[PDB]
Amino acid sequence: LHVDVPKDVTRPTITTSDEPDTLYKRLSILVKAHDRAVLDSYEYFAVLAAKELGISIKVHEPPRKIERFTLLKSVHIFKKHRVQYEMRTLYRCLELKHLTGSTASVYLEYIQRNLPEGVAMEVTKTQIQQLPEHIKEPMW
Amino acid sequence: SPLSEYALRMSRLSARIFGEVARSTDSKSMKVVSLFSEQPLAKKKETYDWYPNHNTYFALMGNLRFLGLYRDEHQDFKDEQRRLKKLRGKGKPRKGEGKRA
Amino acid sequence: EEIVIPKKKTWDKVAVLQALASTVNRDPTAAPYVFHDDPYLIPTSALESRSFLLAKKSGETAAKFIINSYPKYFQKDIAEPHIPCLMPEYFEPQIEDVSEAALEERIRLRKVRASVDMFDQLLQAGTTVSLETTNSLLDLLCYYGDQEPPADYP
Amino acid sequence: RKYLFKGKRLSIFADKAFADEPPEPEASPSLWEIEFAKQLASVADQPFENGFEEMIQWTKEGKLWEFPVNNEAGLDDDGSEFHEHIFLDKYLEDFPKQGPIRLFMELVTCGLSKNPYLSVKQKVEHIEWFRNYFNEKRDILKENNIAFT
Amino acid sequence: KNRAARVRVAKGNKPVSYEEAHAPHYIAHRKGWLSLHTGNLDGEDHAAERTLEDVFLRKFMMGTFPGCLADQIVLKRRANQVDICALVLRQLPAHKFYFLVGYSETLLSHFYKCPVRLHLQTVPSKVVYKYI
Amino acid sequence: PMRRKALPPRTEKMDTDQDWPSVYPTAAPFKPSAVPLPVRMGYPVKKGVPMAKEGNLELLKIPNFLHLTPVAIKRHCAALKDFCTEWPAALDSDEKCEEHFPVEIDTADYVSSGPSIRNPKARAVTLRVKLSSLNLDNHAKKKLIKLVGERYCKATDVLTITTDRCPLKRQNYDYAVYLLTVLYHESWKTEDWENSK
Amino acid sequence: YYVDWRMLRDLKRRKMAYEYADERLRINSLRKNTILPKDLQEMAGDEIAALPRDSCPVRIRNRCVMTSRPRGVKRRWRLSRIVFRHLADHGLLSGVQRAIW
Ligand SMILES: [Mg+2]
Ligand SMILES: [Mg+2]
Repeated sequence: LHVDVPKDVTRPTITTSDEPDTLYKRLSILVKAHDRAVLDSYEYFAVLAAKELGISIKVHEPPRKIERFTLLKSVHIFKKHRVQYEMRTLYRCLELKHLTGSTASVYLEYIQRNLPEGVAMEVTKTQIQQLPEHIKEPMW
Repeated sequence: SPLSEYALRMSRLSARIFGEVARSTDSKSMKVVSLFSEQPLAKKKETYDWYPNHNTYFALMGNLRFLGLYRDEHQDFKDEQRRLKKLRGKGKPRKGEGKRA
Repeated sequence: EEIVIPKKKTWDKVAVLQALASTVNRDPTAAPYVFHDDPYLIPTSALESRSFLLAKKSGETAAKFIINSYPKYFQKDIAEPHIPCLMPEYFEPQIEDVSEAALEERIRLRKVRASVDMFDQLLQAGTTVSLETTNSLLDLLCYYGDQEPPADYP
Repeated sequence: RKYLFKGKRLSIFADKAFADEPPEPEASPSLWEIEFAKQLASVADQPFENGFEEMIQWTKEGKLWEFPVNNEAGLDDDGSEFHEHIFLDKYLEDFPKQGPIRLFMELVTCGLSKNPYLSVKQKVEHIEWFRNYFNEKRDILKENNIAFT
Repeated sequence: KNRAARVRVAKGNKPVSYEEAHAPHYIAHRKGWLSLHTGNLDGEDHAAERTLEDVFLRKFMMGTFPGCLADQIVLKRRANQVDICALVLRQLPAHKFYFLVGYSETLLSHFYKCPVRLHLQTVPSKVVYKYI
Repeated sequence: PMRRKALPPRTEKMDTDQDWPSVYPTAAPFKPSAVPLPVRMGYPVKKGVPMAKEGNLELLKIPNFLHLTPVAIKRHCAALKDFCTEWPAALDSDEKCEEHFPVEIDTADYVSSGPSIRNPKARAVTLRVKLSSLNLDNHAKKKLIKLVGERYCKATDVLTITTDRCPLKRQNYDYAVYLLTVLYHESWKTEDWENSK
Repeated sequence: YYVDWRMLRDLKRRKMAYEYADERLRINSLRKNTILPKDLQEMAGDEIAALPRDSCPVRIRNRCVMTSRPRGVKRRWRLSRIVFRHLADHGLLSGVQRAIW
């Protein structure tokens, strides 16, 4: 828009509660896809998004898995003649560190809502909390 | 090696805490725990919902064809083969009036 | 020594989408989002704009008619969580017995003539009817002025 | 001159020292109030301006999943607790306190505690079934020297 | 000789699209996949249900747009959203497409209990990759 | 009854200094009439060039990132900053975290495409605590290590409690915390039969 | 309409096994142990036998959902080898390709 621009855009209401926040020591995001190029583009979007919000991120590529199975090519007899099929799974692991519970929800929503078709995520949150108050003091 | 009293009494204290079988149970009697801890084969969604509802698809699409919102090339092909076959006198006989009396 | 943990912020389920929406502005070279984004399907004139939307509303009503008329084919629910707004609707009373409860159902469904018949039948028997229930009937009749709610069907 | 908020007023009413004394839902929403609200929404009802506004509406209607994804969204097993699922020996009080029936029900209740696919109500039904089963077989049990209830 | 999904040679007068020209061994090499979901990835469930839904969704669009489909449809699943991307010939009037889009979306959203959207790109005529 | 004519593509009216994020606000399919780029895709025929964007099924088959561009992502995250909360500065190291927060709770989420959001693996929970963090007497630590069996790792001195028996994640989480409390309190208790070791 | 009468019989077998799953579990648990009197086990051995034969879950056969083929089926997709190859060889299965190596 050249001349016609919003004046005071409405922004969502964020209210700070009195409950303490979760503390995630680690947060591993394992994305899976049949296509390597899609993971490269998603890895760029996720690393850029993390860096813009202040999150610390690292990336590595777990070894790919190829599952192969054999089928019978003909409809009837001709046993020795087969057709083989495979499904390839490729992985990109985004290991985040030192996240509060509010930072991990907004980030995961933003990147989960933009998860391309054919891509599956496996978030593995690792929370750190104090000891139970009963355990803190031995009681007989 | 054998399990001494301390070893055996510790094992029972552990099972009691972790909700495991506490007594000495034969392999045969451990199936009762397996039967009641695992979903039976007939109760799994893969088993009872193995098939799509073939009645819902066939009925729904047939109704849409009669409403003019779906076109079944396969049915139109068969509907015209029946028309031509009936003209040739090879149509379906009426029930109870077949060639054999 | 004791660490200070930050106080967790909270927001509505749609809050994140609302924030992302605020960033984007109207596309000056595109037709309204309702209209299909294809050169063949973009409304050239103002008459086509209304016609294109009325044809869309007509197709939505044709589907809702089929879903509400053959509900048995639209009853399998495979959505977790369950989506209430994607289930067939039922508007006809399913309580057959003639009781104050049955009248209340018809009033809830907003049927005017059927409710009057069951109210009169209740009076014919003489069974007690609550003043609050009798008011729910008058509300329906007074608001719709004794005429069945407007609707469109074959 | 024509000041919008400077000048004489009707003065029939007085300043509302008391405000909204009667609650808004004085009665359950009537057809009149339920229908007026539907019309107020239509006043500001405009079509979607982008895919974000469409997704927001689906979210408000439950059509679209909420994010971040929760695989147990809306899935509460009657608001139970872990101790309800795990400790099930309270329901075996009717059964003999010792003997073969107790030994068997111990194995039954051990499996039920390790069952994540059943609710507490369903697990109790399995226990109740055996209670009635052994009651019917009182005569066979007595022959084997087992006394039930 | 292999016959699977192979449009055979005639006398150089048979138009074939890019999708039709390429035999099965070119899948993942020269041409991609028409459906993209997460059900065939490693350690994923509900492949059978995604595959059955696709078979139906393709027969539905063929009948609902008879003679108006220039190429096979592309199905894209994101979260619980379904997206159908079809190349459609410009045969029908414009207002008729708006009817079939509203109808096909509402009907398939109340049948599979998911939000379904239809994306139509209109072509002047079928695109010919090569004459074989 | 003249046939309808298609309008010229709207890319023609697009300036080179436009606000592209506004053009593709959200994930959409590739629209050759809205993407102002002469992109070509397709294995070319001999003496031929790759196919053009219009009527290109291959470009439609791609999960494009047009909505996610470096300009959009930076503008998006700028709005999303208000949501984030600051990590406590004191916990600048992993060792510092173990001192004040010795208990590590592992929970897993799964995101897939389909009508159902349910995955059986989401119920499982895993608690990890180091025995050094727990206040254990020489007697208690030996009793704790014998009861837990293989859950304890001598090399790392970490106790691992994995709970998936309960249906929900909030139940499995509360159960592992319970298992720790009973094991700790039981370890301190001394039984008469223990003197016969 | 289902594909054939064989698929129809299978569907009924799958729907009657789901109804009798809890019952056949509770009764069969009384038999798969060594802790209960053999007289009770012999009587439970006949209560399970008296249940209808279609409740037995070993009478279910996995058939192609689209052609009702009893053998050649792949359990992950519930399709026969012939039907699977038609969808795979046309690019219609998401992520399935030919195996060259
Ligand atoms: Mg036949
Ligand atoms: Mg068999």
